[PDB]
Amino acid sequence: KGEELFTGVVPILVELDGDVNGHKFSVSGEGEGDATYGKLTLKFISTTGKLPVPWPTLVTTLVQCFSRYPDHMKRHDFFKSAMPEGYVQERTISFKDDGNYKTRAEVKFEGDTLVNRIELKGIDFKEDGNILGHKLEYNYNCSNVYIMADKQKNGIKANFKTRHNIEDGSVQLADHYQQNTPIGDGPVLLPDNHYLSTCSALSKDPNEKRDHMVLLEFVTAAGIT
Repeated sequence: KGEELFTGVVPILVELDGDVNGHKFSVSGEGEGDATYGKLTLKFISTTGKLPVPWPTLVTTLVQCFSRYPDHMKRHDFFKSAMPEGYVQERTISFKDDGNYKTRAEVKFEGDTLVNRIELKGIDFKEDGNILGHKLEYNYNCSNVYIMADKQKNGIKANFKTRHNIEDGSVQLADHYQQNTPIGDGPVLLPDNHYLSTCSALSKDPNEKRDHMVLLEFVTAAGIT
C-alpha cells in the first residue's frame, strides 16, 4: 500500500542538525519527488553556524523512497512499503584518511509531505584535511547503492562508495554503511539483493545569498532482470 503514496509528485522537507568536530550547523531543505521517474529536485539552505564541511559531503545524508523501481522489481521496494509510518535510516560514512559521520534519520509522511529529519555527528576530522579545509569541488560523480535484506530487524542494509573531486584533481573517497528499519507495525517488503543507480547534479540559485545547494537527482533500481 505504501507505493500508492508515490504515484504523483510529492512535496519534500529535509531538516538536519549537525555537529562536526564541535562545529554546530543546521540545514533546511524543500522540494519535490516524482518516483514514477526516479526524480528529486531539492534546495538546501544552511540556517545557523557557518557550514564547517563541504556541501557535497552532505548529499547522501540529505529519501530513497523516491527511487524508480521497475515494475518487475516492485516487490523489492522496502522504502515505499514502510510508508506512511516511515523508517529509521542510519549510516556510518568513513572519509578515507580523515574523519567519519554517523547519521540517524527518520523518514516519514507528515500529512501529504515526505519529511527527512536528520541528526549528524562528525568526529576525528583533520584540521587541514579535504573536509574541514574545504578542498572539495562543488560537483558530484555519477553511484551504485548495493542493498540486501536484514531479516532479523525486518529491514535492509546497504553499502556504497562515493568519490568527491578534490580541487587538485584527486579524489576523496567516502565509504558508506547503511541500515534501515521500519517505524510502524505494517508489513514491509524484504528485497532480494539489488542496487540503486544514482546520479546527482549540484548547482546554485543565482539570486540566493545564503549558503545553499540545489540538487537534481535521478535514481533507478537495477541488478535484477
